[PDB]
Amino acid sequence: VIRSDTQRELEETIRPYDMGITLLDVNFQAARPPEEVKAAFDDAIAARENEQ
Amino acid sequence: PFIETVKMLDARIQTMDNQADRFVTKEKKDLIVDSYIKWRISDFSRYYLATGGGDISQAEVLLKRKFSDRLRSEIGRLDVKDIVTDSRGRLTLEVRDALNSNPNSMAALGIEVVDVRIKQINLPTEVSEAI
Repeated sequence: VIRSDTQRELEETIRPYDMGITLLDVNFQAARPPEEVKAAFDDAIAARENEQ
Repeated sequence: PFIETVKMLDARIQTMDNQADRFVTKEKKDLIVDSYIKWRISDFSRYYLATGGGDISQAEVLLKRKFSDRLRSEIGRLDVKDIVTDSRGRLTLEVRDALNSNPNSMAALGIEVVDVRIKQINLPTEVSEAI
């Protein structure tokens, strides 16, 4: 749904500049949220295997 | 004899390969997945005019981007067991059909895709140690 919304938003934004451009696709790659410093969702996964 | 030249384009079933890249499932678990795609040239005129010279690198980049997008969109749905149980079974076929099918088609560029496979699934270090 974010892929759906961002495309229409950008197309509506680029209208007045009148650049004459057509957008083929709007692709969305990985969205890692750990900020590379809070890589401690590892323990939140390692909770199961220790309780059992 | 001297006004023109012509370009020879391969037609064999070409093979694209890559390296590992991470993912995520809804259980917050994360995997490692590697794959490869079989691609064939559908219509030669559109291909040559579009890709700009017909050397493999740009076609590789296009397919790489589009494949990463569609796969990562798909695996994000199903659960951790559902990867390992049947990762071929409906993942590969569904993503093939969706990727192969106007603009945004990946065929509009002039490329035909044969089939898609998954090669290996590992786990991160800490979870491996725990199990």
